[PDB]
Amino acid sequence: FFGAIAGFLEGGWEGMIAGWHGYTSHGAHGVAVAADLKSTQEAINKITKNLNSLSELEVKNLQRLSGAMDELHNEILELDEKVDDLRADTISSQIELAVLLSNEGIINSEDEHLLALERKLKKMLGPSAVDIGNGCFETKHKCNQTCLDRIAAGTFNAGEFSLPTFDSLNI
Amino acid sequence: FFGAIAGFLEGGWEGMIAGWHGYTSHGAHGVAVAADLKSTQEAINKITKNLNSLSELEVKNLQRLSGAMDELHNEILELDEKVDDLRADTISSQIELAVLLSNEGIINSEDEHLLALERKLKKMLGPSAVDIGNGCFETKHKCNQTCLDRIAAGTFNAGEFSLPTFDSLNI
Amino acid sequence: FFGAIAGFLEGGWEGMIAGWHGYTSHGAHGVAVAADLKSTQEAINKITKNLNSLSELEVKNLQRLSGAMDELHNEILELDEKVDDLRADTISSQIELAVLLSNEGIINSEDEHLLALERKLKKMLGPSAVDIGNGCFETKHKCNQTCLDRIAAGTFNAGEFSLPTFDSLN
Amino acid sequence: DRICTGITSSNSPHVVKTATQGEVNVTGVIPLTTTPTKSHFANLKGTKTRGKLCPTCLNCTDLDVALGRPMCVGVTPSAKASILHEVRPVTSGCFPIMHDRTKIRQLPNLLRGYEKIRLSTQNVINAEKAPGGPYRLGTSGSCPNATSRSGFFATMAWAVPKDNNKTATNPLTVEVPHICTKEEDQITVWGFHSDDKTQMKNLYGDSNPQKFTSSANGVTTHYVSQIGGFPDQTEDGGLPQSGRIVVDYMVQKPGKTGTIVYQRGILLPQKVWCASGRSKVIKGSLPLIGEADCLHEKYGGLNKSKPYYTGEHAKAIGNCPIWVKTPLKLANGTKYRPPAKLL
Amino acid sequence: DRICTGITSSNSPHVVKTATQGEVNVTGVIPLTTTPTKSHFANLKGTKTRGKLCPTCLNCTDLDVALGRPMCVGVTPSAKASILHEVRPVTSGCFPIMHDRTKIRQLPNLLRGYEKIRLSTQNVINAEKAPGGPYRLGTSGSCPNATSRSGFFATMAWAVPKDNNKTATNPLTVEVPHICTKEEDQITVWGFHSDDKTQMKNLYGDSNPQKFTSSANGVTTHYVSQIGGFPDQTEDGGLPQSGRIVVDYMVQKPGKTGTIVYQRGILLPQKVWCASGRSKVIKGSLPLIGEADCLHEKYGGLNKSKPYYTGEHAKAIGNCPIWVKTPLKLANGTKYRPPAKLL
Amino acid sequence: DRICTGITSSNSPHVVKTATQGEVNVTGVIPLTTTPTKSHFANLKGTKTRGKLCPTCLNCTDLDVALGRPMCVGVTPSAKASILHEVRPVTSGCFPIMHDRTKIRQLPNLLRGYEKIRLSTQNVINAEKAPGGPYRLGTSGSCPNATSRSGFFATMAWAVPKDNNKTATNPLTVEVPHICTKEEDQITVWGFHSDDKTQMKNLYGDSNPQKFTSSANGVTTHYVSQIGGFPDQTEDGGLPQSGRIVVDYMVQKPGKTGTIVYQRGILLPQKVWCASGRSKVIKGSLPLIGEADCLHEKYGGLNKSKPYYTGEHAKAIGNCPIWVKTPLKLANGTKYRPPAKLL
Ligand SMILES: *[C@@H]1O[C@H](CO)[C@@H](O[C@@H]2O[C@H](CO)[C@@H](O)[C@H](O)[C@H]2NC(C)=O)[C@H](O)[C@H]1NC(C)=O
Ligand SMILES: *[C@@H]1O[C@H](CO)[C@@H](O[C@@H]2O[C@H](CO)[C@@H](O)[C@H](O)[C@H]2NC(C)=O)[C@H](O)[C@H]1NC(C)=O
Ligand SMILES: *[C@@H]1O[C@H](CO)[C@@H](O[C@@H]2O[C@H](CO)[C@@H](O)[C@H](O)[C@H]2NC(C)=O)[C@H](O)[C@H]1NC(C)=O
Ligand SMILES: *[C@@H]1O[C@H](CO)[C@@H](O[C@@H]2O[C@H](CO)[C@@H](O)[C@H](O)[C@H]2NC(C)=O)[C@H](O)[C@H]1NC(C)=O
Ligand SMILES: *[C@@H]1O[C@H](CO)[C@@H](O[C@@H]2O[C@H](CO)[C@@H](O)[C@H](O)[C@H]2NC(C)=O)[C@H](O)[C@H]1NC(C)=O
Ligand SMILES: *[C@@H]1O[C@H](CO)[C@@H](O[C@@H]2O[C@H](CO)[C@@H](O)[C@H](O)[C@H]2NC(C)=O)[C@H](O)[C@H]1NC(C)=O
Ligand SMILES: *[C@@H]1O[C@H](CO)[C@@H](O[C@@H]2O[C@H](CO)[C@@H](O)[C@H](O)[C@H]2NC(C)=O)[C@H](O)[C@H]1NC(C)=O
Ligand SMILES: *[C@@H]1O[C@H](CO)[C@@H](O[C@@H]2O[C@H](CO)[C@@H](O)[C@H](O)[C@H]2NC(C)=O)[C@H](O)[C@H]1NC(C)=O
Ligand SMILES: *[C@@H]1O[C@H](CO)[C@@H](O[C@@H]2O[C@H](CO)[C@@H](O)[C@H](O)[C@H]2NC(C)=O)[C@H](O)[C@H]1NC(C)=O
Ligand SMILES: *[C@@H]1O[C@H](CO)[C@@H](O)[C@H](O)[C@H]1NC(C)=O
Ligand SMILES: *[C@@H]1O[C@H](CO)[C@@H](O)[C@H](O)[C@H]1NC(C)=O
Ligand SMILES: *[C@@H]1O[C@H](CO)[C@@H](O)[C@H](O)[C@H]1NC(C)=O
Ligand SMILES: *[C@@H]1O[C@H](CO)[C@@H](O)[C@H](O)[C@H]1NC(C)=O
Ligand SMILES: *[C@@H]1O[C@H](CO)[C@@H](O)[C@H](O)[C@H]1NC(C)=O
Ligand SMILES: *[C@@H]1O[C@H](CO)[C@@H](O)[C@H](O)[C@H]1NC(C)=O
Ligand SMILES: *[C@@H]1O[C@H](CO)[C@@H](O)[C@H](O)[C@H]1NC(C)=O
Ligand SMILES: *[C@@H]1O[C@H](CO)[C@@H](O)[C@H](O)[C@H]1NC(C)=O
Ligand SMILES: *[C@@H]1O[C@H](CO)[C@@H](O)[C@H](O)[C@H]1NC(C)=O
Ligand SMILES: *[C@@H]1O[C@H](CO)[C@@H](O)[C@H](O)[C@H]1NC(C)=O
Ligand SMILES: *[C@@H]1O[C@H](CO)[C@@H](O)[C@H](O)[C@H]1NC(C)=O
Ligand SMILES: *[C@@H]1O[C@H](CO)[C@@H](O)[C@H](O)[C@H]1NC(C)=O
Repeated sequence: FFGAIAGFLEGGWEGMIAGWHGYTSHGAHGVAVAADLKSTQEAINKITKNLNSLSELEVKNLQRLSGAMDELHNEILELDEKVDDLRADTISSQIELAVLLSNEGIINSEDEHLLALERKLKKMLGPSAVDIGNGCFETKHKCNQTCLDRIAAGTFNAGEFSLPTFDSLNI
Repeated sequence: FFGAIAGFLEGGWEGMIAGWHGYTSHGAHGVAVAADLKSTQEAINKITKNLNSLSELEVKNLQRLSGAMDELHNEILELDEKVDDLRADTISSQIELAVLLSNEGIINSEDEHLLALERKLKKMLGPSAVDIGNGCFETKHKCNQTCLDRIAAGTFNAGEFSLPTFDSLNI
Repeated sequence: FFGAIAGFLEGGWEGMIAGWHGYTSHGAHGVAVAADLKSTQEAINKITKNLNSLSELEVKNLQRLSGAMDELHNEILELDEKVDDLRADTISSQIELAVLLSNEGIINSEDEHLLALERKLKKMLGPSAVDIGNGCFETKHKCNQTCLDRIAAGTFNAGEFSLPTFDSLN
Repeated sequence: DRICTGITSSNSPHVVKTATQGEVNVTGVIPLTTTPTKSHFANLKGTKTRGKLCPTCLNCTDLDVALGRPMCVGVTPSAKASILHEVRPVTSGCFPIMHDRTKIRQLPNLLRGYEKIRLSTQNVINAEKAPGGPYRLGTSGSCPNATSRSGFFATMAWAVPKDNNKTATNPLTVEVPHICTKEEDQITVWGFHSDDKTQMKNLYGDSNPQKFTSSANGVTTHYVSQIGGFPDQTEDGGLPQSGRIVVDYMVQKPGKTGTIVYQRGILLPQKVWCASGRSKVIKGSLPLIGEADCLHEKYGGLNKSKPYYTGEHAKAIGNCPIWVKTPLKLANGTKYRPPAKLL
Repeated sequence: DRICTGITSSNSPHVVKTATQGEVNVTGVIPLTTTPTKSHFANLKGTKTRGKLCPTCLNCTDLDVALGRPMCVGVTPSAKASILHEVRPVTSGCFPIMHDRTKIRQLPNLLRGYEKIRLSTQNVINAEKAPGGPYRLGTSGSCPNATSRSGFFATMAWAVPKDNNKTATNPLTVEVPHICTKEEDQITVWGFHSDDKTQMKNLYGDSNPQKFTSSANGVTTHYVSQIGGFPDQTEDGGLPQSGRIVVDYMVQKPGKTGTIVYQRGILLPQKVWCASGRSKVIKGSLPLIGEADCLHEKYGGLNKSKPYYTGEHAKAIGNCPIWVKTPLKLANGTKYRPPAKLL
Repeated sequence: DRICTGITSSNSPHVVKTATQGEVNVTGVIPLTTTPTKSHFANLKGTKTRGKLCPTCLNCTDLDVALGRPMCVGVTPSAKASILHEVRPVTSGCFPIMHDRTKIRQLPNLLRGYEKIRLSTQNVINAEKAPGGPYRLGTSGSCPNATSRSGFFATMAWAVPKDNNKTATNPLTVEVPHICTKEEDQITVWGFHSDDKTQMKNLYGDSNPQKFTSSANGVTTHYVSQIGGFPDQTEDGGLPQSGRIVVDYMVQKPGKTGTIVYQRGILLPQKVWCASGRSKVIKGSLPLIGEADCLHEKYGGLNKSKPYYTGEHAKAIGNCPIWVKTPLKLANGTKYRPPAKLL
């Protein structure tokens, strides 16, 4: 919903194959596409943790009453049957809710992955680039597939095009 | 909570009538207000889908035991009464939880709608505008009601004020 | 996860004592640390409201059946025992779920607190500062502990360094 | 000039609960609940709905039908949903019964919990040739037909010794076989007649209390009769009688034989009930008026609008709203904001 | 210079579970649970709490009160919550009872499940004029009053044939009417006396075992007596006796008459119990000490601090914490961050 | 040049539900459910699993074992989980029983619900010296040992009057004491023998029906016998017999004495069952093949892969998947995006 309002591109790139989100370069070379492996691995890890959490739910067994005999205690066994059915129904609903929220969470974070990728791109591109606001940056230089690939790996240096760069704090 | 820390305006505009969120323009004309219909429709649709999801829950009926007769099986009918009551209580709680999370989601999504509107505004206003950080942009030109209205419709052009613009990719 | 992708600093500052999140200044003075009390109070309040919401859940008592006597009605009392156990189990699960989502919300909101602190800092630093994108700004001026302290209180003025500032609407 | 993002301010009287902000005021809501009002009961949409067991049998009550009273024997339609309108079903004719001395009143309520109910076409026991000398099958003007002044319940046979010099007897045993299908339960109706000292002597050749015991599916019941000094006749044919009957039922699961041990005055089973499946049963009232999506014990017939409802929870069947403790609302607007002004 | 946003780093020994990050270490938590400690039981805050049925009746036990023992008849206060302290209520006086031959011990436990319990002021049956010749109402020194050396349970009448040449009898039937209000259940106490052969001859004119059957609300019970060779007296008045009684109870719902069929040695019902409403009942230990918010079967009386609790789940009433499987915590700090350094 | 953040586009046939976007198409999912297939039953991993009560006792059925039939008495191992394979347990030898006249068939199903079951080593009653004259302990060629042509059920003693000039008797009472530990329930087996008129005269000195009543833990049961005209022998030793027995059981909780009131033909209790704990019991079939994580009533034995399962819900024990109404999926990819192109 965020990208829709912010004018982020609503389509996707079939070339982005080694991952789920990443970068595109435009201009005159045509179009290059690169998957960012950090963001993709992060998404996969969140989903994996979510899976562990959903797989961790443990519930009590439903078995027969030990004292209630067939024929002799049919009314009790009917109430017992009702209890089993209602437990199964209710826990089913609750599970459907946990999974629904999990999936809502998964689908919602996409645009946030984009926002983070924009911050990573912003720092790497340096202060000579211009921020458009729709997830796109205007550069003074050319960026063919080899440049985008250097962006995805975080090895990109604007110095290689004789442009100013931000340095990184030694931590 | 985001706006409170980020210094976003905590008040609202009574003039904003065709929608829930949008833009204000300040300076010398005084103050103009325009509702953004895209953001409003997006919010309404999210809420409507949420409504559908809450209305989709189906639970088993509670009726009498067919075999347990009044007078004769009062103890069983008492346990049955306890079962009905506990089912109603628990499912009621679970529904209250689903609704609580839904409402939490909506109220929480307000500031995200604002952040997205800032990205849309950033691209439309062009690179001559200055980003303040509190959701406000400083312009070189005047923007009366007719201009703000042009911002709301995404038809705004900085060229009309002889100012640089970001172009749009042919997609 | 946001900071991990965006290259935000993954470490923390032990000096930040009056709060949970805030600001650091780098350069030549070395390193100054200041806690932001607004963001911290906001987080504390969210958690407190969350606590109230979790403490508001009310459930029915489980007591004995009034009509079912021991010995005479053991099968019924067994089914009754089963009912109590399944209720405790199910409500326990539902509560664990509410608390899980609460904690998920808090941990997830940390980076959002950071993003908000970046907008507050951006406006206070004025248009002469340069946004790096990893939550850091490059300034033309020095910022020792007393400056950072002025940033944390929102009393910071770039005018004091003869630098342009953003004004505030009346 | 300066240009900013913003949110509206309007009257915000609606309140909703959140997890991180507590209760917040909002400009609009979508109510998720209603409180229904008490309406008459109705038919279940998509489910044929049972009221009286045999609706074609007029002036007859459900107990009358369940006992097989003369003039009151007809078709009893299948139904997957049923209304329980009599917590204590009464009779309206035939021979005076001392109802509260057994569980007999509950017989029709037991039947309605099955989907399909039919009265057997053949007798489960040959009463004339049953143990204890040959019997004539007693009859009474209290139970008049449409083509006869006298008769008796179709489900039982008033076994009275045929010969002169009739005497007291030891407890005798009949096996009651299961004559329904393998998919059907059999409900066997039986009982005993008693009277005053003189009439007892006349009819059975003994004026002492007689004893009766039934055994089926692990349940044993034991009864000893009363001679004279009966409580007043009620719920009967209106004709004065000196005696009374006591009536009971045995449930026999498929392939399960039951036994009755009896002395003088036995009302032997004849036509038995064959019943299968389950009907969803709730309390309600009669007549059924119109259609509705949902039947609720405290509100009657109702259609579903909102997904949830507030009010009194009770048993309810069909396409129903889900009960909740509180009138929940889903936010459809923004949180309250004070109007912003220039100077 | 460079200025950045950051988050603190502090000791983070606390762990919480998340959905997308698994377990994470945090600087602080708000515990949501405690494990309670075993304390004595107490009164329920905001709810009058029943212990003994008749607290004004000293040296008397709950069964004694329920049977209407002499000296042990007093006020039985209403209460919406009750503690069950005797799973097998014993007697402490009056005539020797063979308790385990019926369900009688559970009578006081049945009474406490009602809110209001009162003993009727009038007798439900006139024993002197009851069927089977006129009776004298038997008495015993085992059941002494404060103004008499002899007596008997107020709820029953030891009906013994008055006349000379008393003989054996056929089984006789009494109807037991419902004499409580339309809002009340009636609990009718009845039974039978037996003795050795000679005394049986003396008292009743028959030395053979006598038979008894009760019928109420669809439940039939049958008993046959014992002549001599009784088990030793216990839980009684301390006086040696040659005979024993067997005592039982019938529950009659409002407007439901019950019947008893009896021979010689009958203990006919007199004062009956009138009982209405429901009390929340849990297992407990006496004396009640102080007040508490919540009563718990495994922990006793307790007040509520945290919203949840861990430990042993059991039945519990009042303003109680909700049981959870694990000590849940609400994160109240930040996720762990390693300390950042310059070089 | 222009550089932008973006998201992939791939085939997206998988669908998941969301709260704010409805159903959305995605590039990948992790299925959370499976539908199991019907397999044979098995042993519960980590829990010893009971099938037949006494597995060492060959050619014997569970009812045979429960009654203590000769040649079929051996060790009955403890087990915390059990399979119910006979809803109507049959016998395969010894003396002809009229099974459907009591609840006796369910006896072995009751035993398997306990964790530990053992047959007592001492007799609970001395039958030879029991009330009603001295008895010889009857025997029959229908119930052969391996070292004898004749015998009888170990749980009962066929008490038949020893002396000449044997006569009819009044109803006599025996107390059946609790001889198990304070931690054990006692299951007492008893019954009665009947025959045709002449043999009844021969054996007991009375040709009239005999009466029997048991009372334990508040439950009374009453039976009256049948003389001749028995239904055909079935599930017995194969030897023609003129008489039949009826067999029943009493459950006595620890410290609870039970009583039996009997006349002629009594089968007095001898060895009783001592049983403690609980076993988790579900319906299933035999033989148990292999090990499995989970036992499920409709699918048999199964191992757990996915956390949830779809299909038919039924009772299930062990490390089991949780039933859900619908085949849930966890999104493991991105939302569908149409391919973006240049011109
Ligand atoms: C916040 O919500 C409350 C409750 O809806 C609004 O206050 C109510 O207004 C009525 C008007 O007669 C008064 O009884 C009280 O002022 C409130 N009612 C109760 C029961 O407290 C309040 O106006 C809302 N705040 C706004 C709109 O700013
Ligand atoms: C529930 O809905 C039904 C269906 O709309 C209502 O009955 C219909 O409306 C009128 C009677 O008011 C008739 O002309 C229609 O023919 C009825 N339809 C059917 C199928 O019977 C009914 O009144 C509603 N009940 C409520 C609102 O309580
Ligand atoms: C939620 O609120 C919106 C407006 O706040 C409602 O939509 C408006 O009212 C009708 C219904 O569609 C339309 O004619 C208007 O044009 C809508 N205004 C808009 C879209 O800005 C909407 O119906 C509400 N949702 C409900 C009641 O479920
Ligand atoms: C993270 O959490 C764990 C558990 O609270 C902490 O490890 C425990 O504390 C010390 C190790 O520092 C040991 O004495 C305990 O046995 C540990 N317990 C477990 C279960 O591992 C740890 O200190 C916490 N903090 C960090 C930074 O890891
Ligand atoms: C539960 O709380 C009550 C109320 O505080 C405690 O009882 C009170 O405190 C002291 C007991 O030492 C007395 O002076 C008060 O008069 C008591 N008030 C009453 C009884 O109403 C009680 O001890 C607490 N129980 C616990 C903690 O188990
Ligand atoms: C949640 O944690 C914070 C810790 O930061 C608690 O707030 C502390 O308590 C004092 C109150 O005297 C506050 O002024 C400070 O912000 C905190 N103290 C320190 C030393 O940082 C807060 O109370 C906690 N919430 C609870 C326990 O419910
Ligand atoms: C969205 O998901 C649905 C459900 O899988 C897809 O609909 C199927 O499309 C295929 C081919 O287009 C048909 O053969 C099926 O009959 C459709 N319905 C089903 C499977 O229920 C749809 O293609 C997806 N949309 C995409 C991939 O863009
Ligand atoms: C469930 O899992 C067990 C354990 O793997 C399976 O049995 C094992 O695998 C083969 C099958 O006979 C044997 O060689 C192993 O010795 C078995 N191990 C044990 C401990 O029994 C079993 O087949 C599985 N059942 C299913 C999948 O239905
Ligand atoms: C979720 O999906 C991802 C990819 O969409 C799965 O990861 C795969 O496993 C390989 C391991 O060699 C990784 O390198 C790639 O990311 C993926 N490649 C292939 C060919 O699948 C991940 O396993 C999925 N999670 C599950 C199935 O739980
Ligand atoms: C991109 O351009 C540079 C500069 O000419 C060149 O060295 C490199 O090989 C190019 N990459 C591709 C993929 O064409
Ligand atoms: C805004 O100013 C321009 C100046 O030319 C004018 O054309 C336009 O009509 C103005 N709009 C309003 C609402 O005054
Ligand atoms: C920071 O620098 C200013 C400018 O000289 C000075 O007045 C102030 O005392 C300094 N503060 C610290 C903590 O050094
Ligand atoms: C039912 O009774 C009424 C009056 O009692 C009568 O008009 C009607 O014909 C009767 N219907 C019968 C007997 O079927
Ligand atoms: C009337 O009752 C007699 C039994 O006395 C029966 O044979 C006859 O078929 C009945 N007639 C009708 C129409 O029910
Ligand atoms: C006739 O009556 C006598 C005395 O009541 C009885 O003993 C005899 O068996 C009877 N004969 C019959 C019923 O054939
Ligand atoms: C009755 O109570 C008094 C005072 O508690 C006591 O002294 C006396 O022994 C009691 N009588 C009994 C227990 O018989
Ligand atoms: C004592 O007992 C006699 C009868 O045994 C009774 O009439 C009298 O009212 C009793 N006194 C009491 C209970 O104070
Ligand atoms: C007196 O006793 C015997 C029988 O018990 C006998 O002489 C006579 O029938 C009896 N008279 C009566 C009970 O009036
Ligand atoms: C089981 O019974 C059959 C019957 O013929 C017999 O052949 C087999 O040996 C028996 N098994 C034993 C006694 O172990
Ligand atoms: C085998 O024979 C008889 C059967 O009546 C009995 O003693 C027991 O079952 C066995 N004999 C023993 C163990 O001495
Ligand atoms: C022999 O006579 C009768 C007839 O069976 C019998 O009841 C009685 O006990 C015997 N007499 C003696 C003295 O044992």
